Amino acid sequence: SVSEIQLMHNLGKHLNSMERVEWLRKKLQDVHNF
Amino acid sequence: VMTKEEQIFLLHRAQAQCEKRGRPCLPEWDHILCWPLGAPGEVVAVPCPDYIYDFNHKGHAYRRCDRNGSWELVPGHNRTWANYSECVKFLETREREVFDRLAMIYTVGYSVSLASLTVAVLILAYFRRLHCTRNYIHMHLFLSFMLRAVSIFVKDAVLYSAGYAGCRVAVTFFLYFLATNYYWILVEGLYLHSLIFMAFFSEKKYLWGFTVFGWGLPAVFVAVWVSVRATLANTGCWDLSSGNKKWIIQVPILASIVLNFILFINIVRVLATKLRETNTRQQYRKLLKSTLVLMPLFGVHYIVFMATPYTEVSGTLWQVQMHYEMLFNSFQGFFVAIIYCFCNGEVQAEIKKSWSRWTLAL
Repeated sequence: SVSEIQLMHNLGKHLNSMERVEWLRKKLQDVHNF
Repeated sequence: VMTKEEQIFLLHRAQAQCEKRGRPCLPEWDHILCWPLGAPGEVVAVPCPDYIYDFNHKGHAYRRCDRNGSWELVPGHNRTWANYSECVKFLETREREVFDRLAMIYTVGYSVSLASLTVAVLILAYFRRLHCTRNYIHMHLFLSFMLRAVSIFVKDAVLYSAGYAGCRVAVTFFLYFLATNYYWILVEGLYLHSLIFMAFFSEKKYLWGFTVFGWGLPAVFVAVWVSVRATLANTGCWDLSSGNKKWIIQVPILASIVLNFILFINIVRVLATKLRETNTRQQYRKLLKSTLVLMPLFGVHYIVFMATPYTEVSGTLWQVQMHYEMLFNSFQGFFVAIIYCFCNGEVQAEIKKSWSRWTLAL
């Protein structure tokens, strides 16, 4: 497969996961502070 | 796997069911999840919710209420005591480190290639002697490498710094500039094959035809991909892959590599034949030297990992492939400029004459 495009797709998944994980992290603090 | 948008959507749907909905302890749980009940003065024992993405669903929240149906509150004045701390014992530094490592390698390699190619383009353009159909295609190939590199830098700046127009424009240009560079490598290979295997040439026609094929055809593939993306998914940036539609652009680029590879082997064949006709160790040395110089031009190194589908990031094959490609792809322009412009005999002779005349006049 084309490497540059493949790397681009991997970066999108990686960054999207970070947003989800950081979204989970702040939700964890909010419920802990509930 | 599901994206951030799905999680936002599913949470809204999750809370929707909350609305469509000792002592039972009443809802004493949270405002995010949707098991609104404390059970009859007992451990809730509700498994870790499966509507969240991973969440190790096999686990349990183990929320509890006691006394006779009342929560156990105010430990240190905290309220709504919960026990899912062990449920969130789940799931990145390794992936980011290698991603950054690959970023620095190709950014450095692309930067040197741009500097080398820019000097190469200026050299070819200024000297009138070097003006030839062969050199025009070389200038086109050298340029295509530049637009490829600068767009990658532009894409990196936009991405590193949500479906805005600028994000799409950067992505589509990067793919188009990547495709044209690949096809211009094919154009150079096809042009060489035509010269050797054809006894007649028409510069006025073939030169324009090669230019149109190198530039126009990649635009068509990008245009159809853009049209498909806009009218099928049109979600956020095009940085993410929505399925097999990426093959609209990937497949033609790969189809070029094999064709160029076949031409490369064929060109080596005539080199092995002609040297055999003129006579040995020397002949092998020239053939090997000729093969090495032509390798960067024809993009032979691309064939090593051409047919590899999407492999998981946490894998040896993925790591070696990214390091291998991001090193040779970045430095391919630098090698091509060195061999075919800086090391070119005509360029060296032309530079020597101009410098000698300028020094004598001065």
